[PDB]
Amino acid sequence: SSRWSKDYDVCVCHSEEDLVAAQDLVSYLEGSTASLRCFLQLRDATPGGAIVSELCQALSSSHCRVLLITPGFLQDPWCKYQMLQALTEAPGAEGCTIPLLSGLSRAAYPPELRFMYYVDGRGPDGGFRQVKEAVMRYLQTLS
Amino acid sequence: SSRWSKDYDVCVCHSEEDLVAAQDLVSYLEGSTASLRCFLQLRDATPGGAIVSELCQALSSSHCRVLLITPGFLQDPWCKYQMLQALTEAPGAEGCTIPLLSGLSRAAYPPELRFMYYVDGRGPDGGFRQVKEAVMRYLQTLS
Amino acid sequence: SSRWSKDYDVCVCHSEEDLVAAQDLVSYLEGSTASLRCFLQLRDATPGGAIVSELCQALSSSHCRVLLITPGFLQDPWCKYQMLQALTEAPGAEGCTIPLLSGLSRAAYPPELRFMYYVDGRGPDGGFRQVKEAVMRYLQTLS
Amino acid sequence: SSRWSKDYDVCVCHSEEDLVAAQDLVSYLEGSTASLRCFLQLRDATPGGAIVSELCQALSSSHCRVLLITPGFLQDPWCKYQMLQALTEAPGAEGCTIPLLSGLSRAAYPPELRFMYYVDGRGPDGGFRQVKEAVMRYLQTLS
Amino acid sequence: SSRWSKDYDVCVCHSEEDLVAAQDLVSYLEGSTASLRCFLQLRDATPGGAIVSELCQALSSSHCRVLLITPGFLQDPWCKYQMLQALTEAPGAEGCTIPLLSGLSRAAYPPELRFMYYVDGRGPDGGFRQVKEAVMRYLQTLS
Amino acid sequence: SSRWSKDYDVCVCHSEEDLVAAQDLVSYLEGSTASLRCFLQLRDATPGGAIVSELCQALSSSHCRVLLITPGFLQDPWCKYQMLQALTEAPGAEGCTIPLLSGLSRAAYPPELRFMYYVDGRGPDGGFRQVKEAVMRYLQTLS
Amino acid sequence: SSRWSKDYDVCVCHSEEDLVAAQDLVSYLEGSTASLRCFLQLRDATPGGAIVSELCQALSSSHCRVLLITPGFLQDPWCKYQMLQALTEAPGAEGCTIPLLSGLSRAAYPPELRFMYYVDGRGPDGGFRQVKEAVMRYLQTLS
Amino acid sequence: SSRWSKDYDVCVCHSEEDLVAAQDLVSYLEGSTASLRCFLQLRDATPGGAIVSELCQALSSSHCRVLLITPGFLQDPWCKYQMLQALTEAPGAEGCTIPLLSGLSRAAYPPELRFMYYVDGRGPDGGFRQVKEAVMRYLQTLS
Repeated sequence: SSRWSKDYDVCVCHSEEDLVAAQDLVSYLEGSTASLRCFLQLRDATPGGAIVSELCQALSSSHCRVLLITPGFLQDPWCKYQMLQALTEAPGAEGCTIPLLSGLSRAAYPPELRFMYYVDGRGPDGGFRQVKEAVMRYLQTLS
Repeated sequence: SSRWSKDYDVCVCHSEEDLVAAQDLVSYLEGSTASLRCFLQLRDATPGGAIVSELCQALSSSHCRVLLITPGFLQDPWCKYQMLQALTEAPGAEGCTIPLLSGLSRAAYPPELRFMYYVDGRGPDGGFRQVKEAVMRYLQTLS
Repeated sequence: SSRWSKDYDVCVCHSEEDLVAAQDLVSYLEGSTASLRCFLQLRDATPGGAIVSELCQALSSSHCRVLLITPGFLQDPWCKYQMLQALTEAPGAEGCTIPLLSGLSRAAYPPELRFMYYVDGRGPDGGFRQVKEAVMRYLQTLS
Repeated sequence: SSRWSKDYDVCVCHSEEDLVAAQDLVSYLEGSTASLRCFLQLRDATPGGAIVSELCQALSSSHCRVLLITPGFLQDPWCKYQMLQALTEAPGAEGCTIPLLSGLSRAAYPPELRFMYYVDGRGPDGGFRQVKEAVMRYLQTLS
Repeated sequence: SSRWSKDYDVCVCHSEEDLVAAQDLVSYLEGSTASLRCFLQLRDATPGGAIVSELCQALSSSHCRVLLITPGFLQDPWCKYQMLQALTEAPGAEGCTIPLLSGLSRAAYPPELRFMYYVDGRGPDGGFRQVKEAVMRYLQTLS
Repeated sequence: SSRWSKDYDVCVCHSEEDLVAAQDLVSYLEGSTASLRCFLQLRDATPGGAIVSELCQALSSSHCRVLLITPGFLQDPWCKYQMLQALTEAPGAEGCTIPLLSGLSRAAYPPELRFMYYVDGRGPDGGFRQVKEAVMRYLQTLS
Repeated sequence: SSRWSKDYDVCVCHSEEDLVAAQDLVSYLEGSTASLRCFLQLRDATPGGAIVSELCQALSSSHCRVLLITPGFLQDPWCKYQMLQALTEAPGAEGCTIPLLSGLSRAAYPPELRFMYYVDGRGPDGGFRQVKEAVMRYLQTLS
Repeated sequence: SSRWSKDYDVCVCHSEEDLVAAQDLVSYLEGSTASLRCFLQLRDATPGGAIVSELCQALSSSHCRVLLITPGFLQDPWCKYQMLQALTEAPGAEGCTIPLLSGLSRAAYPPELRFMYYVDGRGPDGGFRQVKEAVMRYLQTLS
C-alpha cells in the first residue's frame, strides 16, 4: 500500500548520559513489531558528519519523535537543543512528539511543555503505558 | 439497530487528585453492561497531544458526561475547566450531565450547578443511585 | 379495559426536611394496592435534570397529588413552589390534590388552601383517614 | 321496589365544636335500622373537595336533614350557612328538616326557625323523642 | 375618624374571559365616590408573585367583595376557586360578598350560593341595582 | 311625638311570581300618605344577605304585614314559609296581618287562615277595601 | 439610609437572539430613575471569564431579576439555564423574578412558570405595564 | 504600595501573519495609560534565544494575556501553541486571558475556548470593547 514514504519510523530524543534509555526504547519498539524501524543518535549517526545537521536530519526524516526527560536532561544543553528542534518541527500537539519522564516530579516539569500530555515513568516500565499504540495510531491516520 | 453513531458512551470528568474515583466509576459501569464502553482522561487520552484539545474531544465524542465533585474539585482549576466545558456543551438539563457529589455539603455546593439534580454521595457507594440506569435511559431515548 | 392511559398513579409533594414522611406514604400506598404505582422526587426523579422541570413533569404526569403540609413546609420555599404548581394544575377541588396536614393547627393553616378539606394529622396515623380510598374513587370515576 | 333511588338517606348539620353530637346521632340511627344509611360532614365527605360544594351536595343527596342547634351553633358561621342551605333546599315544612335543639332557651331560639316545630333537647336523650320515626314516616310517604 | 384602617375597599372576582365587566365595575364604583378605592386582579396584582397567594391576599385585604357570575364562570376553574375563597373568608351572609349575575337563569344558578340574594342582571344595567349603596352601608356599619 | 319607634311602617308579603302586586301595593299606599313608608323584598332588602334572615328581619322590623294570596301562592314554598313566619310573629288576630286575596275562591282558602278575616279581591280593586285605613287605625291605636 | 448594600439592582435574563429587547429594558429602566442601575450580559459581564460563573454571579448580585420570554427563548438552551437558575435563587414568589412575555400565546406558556403572575406583552408596550413600579416596591420593602 | 512585582503587565499572543494587529493592541493600550507597559513577541523577545522558551517566559512574566484569534490563527500551529500554553498557565477563568476574535464567526469558534467569554470583533472596533477596563480591573483586584 506504499506506506513507506519517509526514511524511518520512530526518532528518539534522549539526554547524553542515559544512552541505555534510548537504546532500550528502540530495542523494545522494534522487536515486537518486525516492521517498525527507528533511528537513534549514537546507533545511527553517520561518522564524520556534523552533530547539528545529523540531528536535524534525524528529527526531520522520522514519522514519530520520542523525547526522554531525565534529571540529566535539564542540565545538558544538547538535549535541550534537540527538544527545541523537535518542538519546532511539529509545534502542534498532533501526536508526533511523545514525552517520557523519568525521575522528574510534575512540579519540576519543563515549563515549555506544560501544555501537552506526558507519558509518566511511574510504571515499572515506561512502555507499559504503550507508546507503541500511539505511534501505530499516528501511522494509521497518516496512511 | 445502528445505535453506534458515536465513538464512546460515557465520559468522566474528575479532580486531578483522586484518579481512583474515575477508575472505580469506569470499572463499575463497563463491567456489568458487557456492551457499554467509556472514556477516562488518564487511561484513554492520546499521549503527546494537548490536554485542552483532548478533553474537548472526549467531552464531545461521548453520549453521557459524569462530573465527579470532590473537596479538591473546588480548588483545582482543571476540573473547573472540565465542569465549565461540560455545561457549555449541553446547557440544557436534558440528562447528559450527571453530577456525582463526594464529601461536599449542600451549603458548599458550587452555585453554578444549583439548578440540576445531583447524585448524593451519602449512600454506601456512589453507584447505589444507579447512574447506569440514567445513561441507559438517555441512550434509549436517543435510539 | 385499557385503563392504563398513563404510567404513574400517585404523586407526593413534601417538605425537603422530612423525606421519611413521603417515603412512608409511598411505601404504605404501594404495598396494599394490587396495581397502583407512584412517584416521588428523590426515589424516582431522573438525576442530572432540572429541579423545576422535573417537578413540573412529575405533577403533570400523575393521576392524583398529595401535599404533605409540615412545620417545615411553611418555611421552605421549594415545597411552597410545589404546592403552588399543584394548585395551578388543578385549581378546581375535584379531588386531584389531597392536603395531608401534620403538626399545624387550624389557625396556622395556609390561607391559600382554606377552601378545601384537609386530612387531619391528629389521628394515630394519616393513613388511618384512608386517602387511598380517595385516590381509588377518583381513578374509578376517571375510567 | 326501588325504595332507595338516591345515594343516601339522612344528612346531619352540626356545629364544628361538637363532633360527638353528629357521631352519636349517626351511631344511634344506623344501628337499629340496618338499612338506613346516613352522611356526616367529615366521616363521609371526600378529602380534597371544596367545603361549600361538599356540604351543598351532602344536603342535596339526603332524604331527611337534621340540624343540631347548639350554643356554638349561633356563633359559628359555617353551621349557619348549612342551616340556611337546608332551609333553602326545602323551604316548605313538609318534614325534610328536623331541628334538634340542645341547651338553647326558647327565648334565644333563632328567628329563622320559629315556623317549624323543633325537637326538645330537655329530655334525657334527644333520640328519646324518636326522630327516626319522623324519617321513617317521611320515607314511607315516598316510594 | 380614622376609618381608613385597611388598604383597599372593594375586591372583585370575575371570569378570566370578560375583563371588561370587572373593569367597568371598578371604573363605575370609583368615579362617583367622594373618597374610596378598589382592587382588581390584573389591574393591581404585583407582577412576579403567585396567582393563588395574590388572590388570597386581595380577598383578605378588602372591605367588601363582589363576585361577577358569568356564563364562563361555571366552566372556568380559577373564578370557581375565587368564589370558594370568598365564601370561605366570610361564610356568614352579613353583606361582605355581593353576587352579580349576568346571563345565568335562576334555574342554572350555582348550588353553592342559593342561600344569599343575588343582584339581578336582567335590569337595564347591572349597576342600576346600586350595589354601591350596599358597600357604602357596610362601610358605615363597620365604622 | 316619637311615633316612629320602628324602622319601617308597612310590610308586604307576596308570591315570588308577581312582583307587580307588591309594587302596586307600595306605590298605592306610600304616595297618598306623604308620611308613611314601607318595605318590600326585591326593592328594599339588602343584597348579599341570607334570604331567610332578610325576610325574618323584614317581618320583624315592620308595623303591619300584608299577605298577598295569589294562585301561585299555594304552589310556591317560599311564600308559604313567609306566611307561616308572619302568622308566628303575630298569632293573635289583632290586625297586624292583613290577608289580601287575589284569585282564590272561598272554598280553596288556606286552612291556616280561616280564623282571620280576609280582604276580598273580587271587588274593583284590592285597595278599594281601604287596607291603608286598617294600617292607619292600627298605628293610631299603637301610638 | 445605607440602602446601597449591593452593587447592582436589576438583572435581566434574555434570549441570545434579540438582545435589543434587554438593551431596551435597561435603557428604559435606567434613564427615568436617575438612581437605579442594572446589569446586562453583553454590556456588563466581564470578558475572559466563564459564562456560567458570570451569569450566576450576575443573578446573585442583583436586587430584582427580569426574564424576557421570546419565541427563541423556548429553543435556545442558555436562556433556559438562566430561567432555571433565576427560579432556583428565589423559588418563592415574593417578587424577585419578573417574567416579561413577548410573542408566546398563553397556551404555549412554559410549564415551569404557570404558578407566578406574568407581565403580558400583548399591550401597546411591555414597559407600559410599569415593571419599574414592581422593582421600586420591592426595594421599598427592603432597607 | 509596591504594586510593581512582575516584569510586565500585558502579554499578547497573535498569529504570525498579522503582526499589525498585535502592534495596534500594544500601541493602543500603552499610550493611554502612561504608566502601564506591555510585552510583544517580535517587538521584545530577545534575539538569539529559543522561541519556545522566550514565549513561555513572555506568558509567565505578565499580569494579563490577550489571544488574538483570526482566520489564520486556526491554520498556523505556533499561535495554537501559544493558545494552549495560555490556557495551561491559567485554566481558571478568573480574567487572566482575554480572547479577541477578528473575522471568525461564532460557529467556527475554537471548541477549546467555548466556555469563556470572547471579545467579539463585529463591532466598530475591537478596542471599543475596552479590554483595558478588564486589565485594569484585574490589576486592581491583584493589588
